[PDB]
Amino acid sequence: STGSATTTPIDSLDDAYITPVQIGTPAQTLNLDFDTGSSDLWVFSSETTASEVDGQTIYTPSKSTTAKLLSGATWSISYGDGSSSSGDVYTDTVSVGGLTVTGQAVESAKKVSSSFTEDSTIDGLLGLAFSTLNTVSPTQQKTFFDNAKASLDSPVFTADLGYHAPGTYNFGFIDTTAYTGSITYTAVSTKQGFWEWTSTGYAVGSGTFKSTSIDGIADTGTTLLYLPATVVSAYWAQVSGAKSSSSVGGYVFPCSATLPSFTFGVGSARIVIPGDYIDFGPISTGSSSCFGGIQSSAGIGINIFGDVALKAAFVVFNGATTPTLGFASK
Repeated sequence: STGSATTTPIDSLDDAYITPVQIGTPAQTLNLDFDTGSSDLWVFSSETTASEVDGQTIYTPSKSTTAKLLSGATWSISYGDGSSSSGDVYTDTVSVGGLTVTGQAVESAKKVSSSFTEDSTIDGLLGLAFSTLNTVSPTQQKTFFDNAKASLDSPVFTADLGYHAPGTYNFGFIDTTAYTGSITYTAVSTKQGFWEWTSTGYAVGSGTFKSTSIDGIADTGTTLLYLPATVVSAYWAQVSGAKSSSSVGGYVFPCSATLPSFTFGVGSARIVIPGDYIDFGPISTGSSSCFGGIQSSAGIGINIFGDVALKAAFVVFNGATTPTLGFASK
């Protein structure tokens, strides 16, 4: 089997992407944030504290003839930005782009943090990291991909995120029309539960490539590119007036700037992030100070190849017995 679904930016900055997901019988379609940096599929629901729902579409398990309470199971998750959610668990039929999993754990939120409430466009998360990170207790549950894998034509999914435009998540096949040149595959460590790999270096604009190993994660659920302070300083030094602002929480730059590109290495291959992908717009409405899309990972404790990086590539998440990651230009 295969599946193919369009993923759409939630706003004009590509702050996140949402993908429609069918849950239950009859189908209830929710728009979920596909997140290769976590492993829980959770949704706003009829169980979510009423004051914490503000415009989201909810899953109502009592209206699904295939929903079953997973007795005694609870979940609770916190993300790197301090947001959180928790609740109980159902199993139900879940379909993405025509690919169907029966008995998928659907984690129903009883509580969500304010940031979720305040974002009406995201109805929940669909985790695509390794199932070892799943938070369900006392019996850990599998991700949608883990459950689908054996049925897929090939045990892979691909992320093809758009810049200020829709893109595609495919399951079970590689669309050879969706990228240019060849796909370069690179090793993955699953030791921390992530799609963790080592970039071979970087360049800023038309500058020379610096060969250096950068261990980090491929994370569709993180907006920005978080890299070591040395690398980030080298990038922003090429933008007149750019500075790190403790009050804003990262590098800012004059909105009048033209940003240089940023290249990252995948083995001997190179992925080029155009400068415009690194512009996250005014820090507050009407400001002429703009927020940068490349930020320091210092104090996160991990480098993150988030959407800024991934949207410059066609990315293969290869879930073979020994997982690997592939990157192609597009």
